[PDB]
Amino acid sequence: STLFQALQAEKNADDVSVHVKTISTEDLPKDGVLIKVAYSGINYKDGLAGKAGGNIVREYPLILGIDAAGTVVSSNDPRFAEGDEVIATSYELGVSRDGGLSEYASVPGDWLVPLPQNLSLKEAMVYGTAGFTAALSVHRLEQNGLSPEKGSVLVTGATGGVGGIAVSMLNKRGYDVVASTGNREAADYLKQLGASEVISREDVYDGTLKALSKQQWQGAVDPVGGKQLASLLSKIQYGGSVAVSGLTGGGEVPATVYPFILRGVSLLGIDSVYCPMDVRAAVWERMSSDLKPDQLLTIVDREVSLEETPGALKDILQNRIQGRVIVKL
Amino acid sequence: STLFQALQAEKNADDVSVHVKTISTEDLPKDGVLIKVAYSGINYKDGLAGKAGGNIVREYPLILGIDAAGTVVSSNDPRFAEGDEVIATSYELGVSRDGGLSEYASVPGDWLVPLPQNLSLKEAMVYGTAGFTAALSVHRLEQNGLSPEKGSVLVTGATGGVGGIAVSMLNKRGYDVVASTGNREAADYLKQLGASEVISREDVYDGTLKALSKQQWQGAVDPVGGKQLASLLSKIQYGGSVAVSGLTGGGEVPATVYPFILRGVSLLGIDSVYCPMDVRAAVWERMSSDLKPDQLLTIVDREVSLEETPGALKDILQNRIQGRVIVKL
Amino acid sequence: STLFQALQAEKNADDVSVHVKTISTEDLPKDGVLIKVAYSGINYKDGLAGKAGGNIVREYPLILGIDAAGTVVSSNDPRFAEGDEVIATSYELGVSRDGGLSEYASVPGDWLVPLPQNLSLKEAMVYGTAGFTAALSVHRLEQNGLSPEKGSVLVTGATGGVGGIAVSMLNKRGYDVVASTGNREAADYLKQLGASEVISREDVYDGTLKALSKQQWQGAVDPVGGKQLASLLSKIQYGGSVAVSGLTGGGEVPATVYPFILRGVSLLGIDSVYCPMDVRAAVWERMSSDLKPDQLLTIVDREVSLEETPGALKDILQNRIQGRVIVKL
Amino acid sequence: STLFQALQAEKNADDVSVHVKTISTEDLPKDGVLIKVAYSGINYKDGLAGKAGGNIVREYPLILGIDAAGTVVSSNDPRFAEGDEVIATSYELGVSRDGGLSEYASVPGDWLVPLPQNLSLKEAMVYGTAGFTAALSVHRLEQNGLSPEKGSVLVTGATGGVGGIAVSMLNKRGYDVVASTGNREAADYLKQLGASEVISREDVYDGTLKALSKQQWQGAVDPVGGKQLASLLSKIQYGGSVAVSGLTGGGEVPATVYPFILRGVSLLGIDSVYCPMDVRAAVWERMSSDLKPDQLLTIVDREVSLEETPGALKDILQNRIQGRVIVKL
Amino acid sequence: STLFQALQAEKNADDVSVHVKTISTEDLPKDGVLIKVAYSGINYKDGLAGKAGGNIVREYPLILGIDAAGTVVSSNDPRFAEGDEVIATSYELGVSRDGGLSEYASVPGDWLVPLPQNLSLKEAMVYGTAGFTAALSVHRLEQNGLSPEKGSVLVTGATGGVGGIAVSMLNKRGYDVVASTGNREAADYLKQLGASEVISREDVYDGTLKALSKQQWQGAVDPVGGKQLASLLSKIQYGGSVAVSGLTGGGEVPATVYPFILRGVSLLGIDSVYCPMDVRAAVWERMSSDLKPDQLLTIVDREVSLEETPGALKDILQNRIQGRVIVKL
Amino acid sequence: STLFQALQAEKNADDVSVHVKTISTEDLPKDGVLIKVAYSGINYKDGLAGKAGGNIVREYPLILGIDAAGTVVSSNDPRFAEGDEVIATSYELGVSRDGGLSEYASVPGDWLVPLPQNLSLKEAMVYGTAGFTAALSVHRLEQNGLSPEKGSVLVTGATGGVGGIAVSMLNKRGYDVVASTGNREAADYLKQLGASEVISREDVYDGTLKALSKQQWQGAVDPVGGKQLASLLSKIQYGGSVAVSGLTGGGEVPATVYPFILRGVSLLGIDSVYCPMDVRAAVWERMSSDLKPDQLLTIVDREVSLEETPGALKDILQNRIQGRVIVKL
Repeated sequence: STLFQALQAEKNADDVSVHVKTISTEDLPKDGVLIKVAYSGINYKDGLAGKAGGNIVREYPLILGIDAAGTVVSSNDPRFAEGDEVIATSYELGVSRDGGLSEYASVPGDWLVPLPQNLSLKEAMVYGTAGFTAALSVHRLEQNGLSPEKGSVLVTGATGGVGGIAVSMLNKRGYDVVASTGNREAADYLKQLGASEVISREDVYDGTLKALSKQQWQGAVDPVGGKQLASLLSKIQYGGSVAVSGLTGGGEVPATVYPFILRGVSLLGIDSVYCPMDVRAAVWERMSSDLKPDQLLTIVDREVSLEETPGALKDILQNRIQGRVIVKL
Repeated sequence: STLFQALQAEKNADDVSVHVKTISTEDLPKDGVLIKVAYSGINYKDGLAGKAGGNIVREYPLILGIDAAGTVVSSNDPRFAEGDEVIATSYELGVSRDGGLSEYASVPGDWLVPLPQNLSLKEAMVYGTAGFTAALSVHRLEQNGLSPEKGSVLVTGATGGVGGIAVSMLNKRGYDVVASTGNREAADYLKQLGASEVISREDVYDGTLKALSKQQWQGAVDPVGGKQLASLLSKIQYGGSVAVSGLTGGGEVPATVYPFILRGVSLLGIDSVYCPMDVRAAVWERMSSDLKPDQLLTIVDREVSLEETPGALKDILQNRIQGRVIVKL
Repeated sequence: STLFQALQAEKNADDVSVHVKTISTEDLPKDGVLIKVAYSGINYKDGLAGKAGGNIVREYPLILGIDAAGTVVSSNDPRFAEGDEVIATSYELGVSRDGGLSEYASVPGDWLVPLPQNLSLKEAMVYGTAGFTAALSVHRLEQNGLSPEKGSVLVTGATGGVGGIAVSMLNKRGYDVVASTGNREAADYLKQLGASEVISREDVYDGTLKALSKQQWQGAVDPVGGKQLASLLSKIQYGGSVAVSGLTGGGEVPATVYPFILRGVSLLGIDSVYCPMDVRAAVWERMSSDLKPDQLLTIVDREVSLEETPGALKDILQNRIQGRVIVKL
Repeated sequence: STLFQALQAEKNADDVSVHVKTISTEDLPKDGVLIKVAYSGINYKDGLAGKAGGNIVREYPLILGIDAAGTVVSSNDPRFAEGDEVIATSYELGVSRDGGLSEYASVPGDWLVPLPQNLSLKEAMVYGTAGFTAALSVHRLEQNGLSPEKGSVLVTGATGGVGGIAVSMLNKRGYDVVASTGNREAADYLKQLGASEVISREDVYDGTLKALSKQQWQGAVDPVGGKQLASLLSKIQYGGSVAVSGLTGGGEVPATVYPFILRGVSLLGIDSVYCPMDVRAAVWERMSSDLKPDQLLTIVDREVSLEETPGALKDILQNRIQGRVIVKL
Repeated sequence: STLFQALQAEKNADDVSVHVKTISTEDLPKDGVLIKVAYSGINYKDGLAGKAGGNIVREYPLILGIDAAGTVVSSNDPRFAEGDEVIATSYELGVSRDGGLSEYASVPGDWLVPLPQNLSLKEAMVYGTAGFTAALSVHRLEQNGLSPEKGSVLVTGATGGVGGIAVSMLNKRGYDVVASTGNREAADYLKQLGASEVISREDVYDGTLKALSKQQWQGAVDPVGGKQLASLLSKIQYGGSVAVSGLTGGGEVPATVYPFILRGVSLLGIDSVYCPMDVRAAVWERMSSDLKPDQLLTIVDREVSLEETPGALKDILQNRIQGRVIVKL
Repeated sequence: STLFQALQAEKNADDVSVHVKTISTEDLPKDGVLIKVAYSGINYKDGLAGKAGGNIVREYPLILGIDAAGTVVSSNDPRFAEGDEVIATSYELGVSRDGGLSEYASVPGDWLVPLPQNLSLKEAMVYGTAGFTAALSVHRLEQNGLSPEKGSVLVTGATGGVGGIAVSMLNKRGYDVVASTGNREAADYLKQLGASEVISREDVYDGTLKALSKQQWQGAVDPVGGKQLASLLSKIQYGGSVAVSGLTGGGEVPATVYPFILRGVSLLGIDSVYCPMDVRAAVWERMSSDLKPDQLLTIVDREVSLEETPGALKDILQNRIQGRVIVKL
């Protein structure tokens, strides 16, 4: 109907600046459900979406997104009605379509998952994509035989979004959680999240690439998939599983194959971007009861506002945010 | 009690002989159930276990085996009765304990699988470990979302032990089978098994590893790892799964992480050796019903007696066997 | 044989009398199981059964009841032993067979439901038919896609029998319960039962039959019917469901077929009278845990005695009783 | 990016044209996945989409469609690979977005359902919306207690699209199918489809409405609502269910509460337009095995090309077609 | 609403005679559903019911039956309609209430199972109570771990109804059937039913009771109690199960709990009389699908009329009938 | 490697003495997984095992145990890793193999269950065999239709190992526990465990035997068989089940057949010795939550040292110990 404040990235010949422009509903896509967002949208993927050079967004007249949980204002789709609390994440939001780092977002009804009862519009955005990735990781690991009795579970990339919540989700489930960080003195935070043991990054990758190097952990959530991941698989127990979804500290994995063939481990790829609806909705249902931790609000580092986002976008992608940041609109 | 004929390996200095010898029932360990076999087979592990350097057998005074299907003649374990048809496969047997390439075998009841009703002692041996490995592959893949109407499944290293049966198992299930072999003129044999299309090893890997190639197969049974697996993972469709279980064609797998994060594919490790009895019995039941191919006996290369075993162990090390050699006792 | 007090209705010439009189053990129907009732209740059907023009009872030498929950005394049926706590509800009881508004009742074993472990004889009568009808409503709705996250559920005719209990049952389950009533000042009572947001009867039906009104509620428990139902169906959210069970607002429902075709809603009919045993027992199991509210005793209007029910049968069929009147024996 | 043939509608003042025109690939929406469409897209909805006054198409520069089963040519969406057999049905497609009555169509990956392994591109279009609607009808019915033993299910408005296929799959499932039409001499055609008994339109409704009539059918697939549905609802057996989906024979249903409250009958509404992918994929998979009739091809009235279809679009609506007309591209 | 033929038993001169007497529709118990019985069956229980000393019928002038199948003539119960093919079996029928060995039978709707779709009215009475007793035996056995591959299953008294059908049901399911009969030459008949091995009573029990004997059978379907049952238990394999249902020659069973403690076998009791509707309906559906043998008509000894029943009731009890006899009405 | 303490049994001539002797790591069987046992081993089976004419231990190179729970210290078996907490129970342990009443015990990985998360090494040994046998009893009973609403469960031999924990296990699930004791003045002890009613042995078995006695219980845990069980079976409600497990006070059971054939009761055989890994892991998982009582530590009679075990072996057999004895190592 009228105008709103929006976080829009913009290209200047060869350079991207990221501005806070005032946009109307008329400029929003005419093929989606109009929703008052009110909450969040800032992740590591959005940090790359703001910085020039990162391989994410092509057409640049684009409002940054990835993550949105608000209320339906106007819907030309019978599947959704006025007053419906919905979560809009992933797919094309913030990649090729105007996302949720802004007041009001026109997102198709096919990507909208109704807000679970045991979660608020804030609580779902405390998770975000980093929370959904962590939950989908646990969901996929448990399909292959992850259970809290066959051994302790190691979570790399702790302190971060995916790893931090994955520690809390495993702790609520009942797993003995082992947290891995490159930052010391962070032990009195990961233990607060629910980690039984806090180890260094060297405790996972120091001896450098061995074929079969002693069983240590049952499962693994690994948002740090590189040379560390190749050494991680070598330390996994029999019938174990490792969930990837991470580009931190490496892109190439010099994996052997002996942990797979001889010790029956399974490397599982986690994609939050194009996850099917029936899987997506069922995961969000687990994030409300079965995998909803007593912590949740502890992984919150800053309650940032729409004005404080341009500076907070580069805080992630530099290890300045411990946990996750939420936007309020 | 009675004297029997056994195919036994023995290391003289630095050389392994392998000969047919007469052995009494007293020589067999008193631990476990005694089974009059009558029907065994030869795998790639059996050839390596019968030659110096094979890197499987440490203590060599040992009766080769891994794979047996016979009848219980005497049991101190109440779990099994005299007259029960059972399958002795994997765990130890032919590696560190006397196996089934012999008349009579002493194997603990914890490893014995009751012969499925829709399978004979012959048919269960046509499969063997190679059949169980192929079936466990399909079983693990379907746990990760393998479905006939989601794409044509690739079969790497066909005309082999595991690969040949995997073609037949996918065809009976309903999958469009795409078989890969470096051997030309073997396309006729693969189409008999149930391959809809026969491609070369070059079609899977020869343009050298990339990161994310054109989506082609959705899933793959991959008894040949190495650099071929690395290029295979990049060609898998969204939400796919790959089952390795074999390393005959390179050790190191230069994984690229991108198919895991972006395409959500999973690399599953299948170990037929120490696969739990819980899954083992369920897989063998599938090998009698839904995964039981109509061809089945087409996989049989030739019926081989215990005296003709020493020669056939050399044949599998070379490349004189196109199908699967079974040993009649 | 033992003499007991029984609420018996009699039709002299053309008028129903209704009085409590002494009936022997030998007078009760010979076929079936004998149960010392101890706890009964007052339903809207019971008032109709004890009044001329009610259209429920044909032959009029009858003991009223429709509802009973007591202990098995004499049993010729092998399915039930002496000391079994059971619930006698619906079928022919209080309609064409001697009901439960009496000490001792002969009810066949095919209608008896064993008392659930998390329910007492008093608690089972707090529900009665009205509680069972409200539970069977939710049970039928949830089979058709009713979820406590796809929207709010309307409970029309709240304060009554089915309505008041349905409010507390959906609230315990996790639904945001909207309650509709024609009685003001009862809003604080409905919020006490577990209703969030209290509306009038006109908020459901005042615009008078549109065909496709704005989507307002996910589902509906509607013991009202009539023209209100037709206005209700048009206001239902996509893929919703409406449970009937009542005729309070009228018999004719001028449906417009469009909410069924375009919105995909369903109009589910609930009949507590001849509900199958396997469904009946499964519903009572939910009434003991899944649907059992924290309030429960709040619905109880007044606990009445056996020689006081003739007045309670006059108190029912009126806007007097708020909730449920339980009978102590 | 070559030009293609397409059936495009255009208003031009006050008279819809509907004409075969040459449209380029560039004109198709960019957001969707490109599919070279094979086979049909003719339905009753498409006739109204090609007729003035039939309120379905708002913006009239539009390519008519609904139902399209082709092969993926190019995709930016990683969900689908080049060469995937897919079905594009309902949602938008031929109403607001460009449809599938044309060579090459752009449809987003959220609506594309992979072609079932037991179905071909022809067979999927033999079904269409009419096939999916009738299959969703019997799927929704069976969720409410529809079983072969309970009675002889009625299919009103047979001979048509939805009704004709509803008779076939219901017969395949095992039900005793009763079909009713408003025309004689088609009894041979209906008994060929799988109808056990052929009755007239007068047998269902002609003696005018009653509150509760003699129980007859148990279940009903009803693509002909109106006054016929209300009299049909009273002729339903205990615990029965009726599937709507069709508005022919009137859009006003004078239902009378009693079949719902006293017999436990449920009126289920089927919407093929916005059926979720979770159910859609499960229904399409049933249409390949569980609900795939031995006939199936008898429903096909005639096979038409892209040109000659404007006449076929005028043939529908006027009830000239017996079964379903298919296109070939 | 006039007269019919009925097989009735009277106690004139204080001794049972049994004849075929003409009985009106008014004479039947009015508290049930009136059903035109087409097809019945003579069971061993029917033999004692029409004989002095047989403790089944207490107070006489009663129509025998225990088994009935046919269509509903007139229903006072809303759950059933005119023309419903239904099976009346057990509970009080032919015991304390008028049975099914008669044209027209009034039986309450709580004891009526709707005829399974893959069964005709003739095929339903081929089973009768003895077929239900055999099926409930298999159903209870399979709940305790009775599996085709786990060993051979023994069937005692396979000449009769309960035994003969149990042989055919096990064979269709896949079990290795060992038939046990007191009479030879019936071996040819048993092998046609589906028995792989024929054995005399002596091989099962020829005196001498042991606490633990040699393991021979996985399980047992036993319609014969007494000392033979005790001899069977000691011969059952580990985790086995015995299904008891009869009394033919023996009432006391000298158990030793050694097969229960050391072998872990389970002694199951099968009562077809008061089996709950929940299980009863589920068992009858198995008798039409997975347990339905290809033979069926082989177990049929003779097909008699209603006036030929009095002689057929004396044919049973004296071991003359080789299987079951059907009564056409 | 190094020496430890073990409860060794030795038969010098014809006596059997049992001492605490020093045994090295190399003396243990070199085929199992080395586990430093932390807790317990005392059971009624151990008493007869260390006794002349006890008839459990055949040859005497044995160390006592049957029960063990500790941590894996070095493993050649790839299924288990050094640091895994496991329970070694039943099979050949303490009977034909070195048990768990010793520091460091060698046991093959096929018998080891991963310690349930909610159970400590002490808590798992508070249960032991006589506790797993009680849990398997409930698990087998519930498979035959044992539910809290059906009646009040009976427990014979309360005070003992199996019966004592059974009382607390049935009470946790919600069952009405009726416990039977040999000695009086021990009713308060069972009130602490969870028994609502405490009765004598005469209340179960006093007035000899009857074919069909009055129904009372529905289900019974029976670690005391013999003539008591035969009278117990006749006092079970319809569709009931009785779990054995014990030989205390009688081996022969003079049972009839009437409770089985007329009431549908089932005598279920529970063997904890060779219970498959499939069920064993599922039962232990229930013992950590579903069956885990609030008491648990109440059944602990007294802790003991490894040096004081020879005195504790004489403390059992005779009725001195009320509960279970734990050994700290």
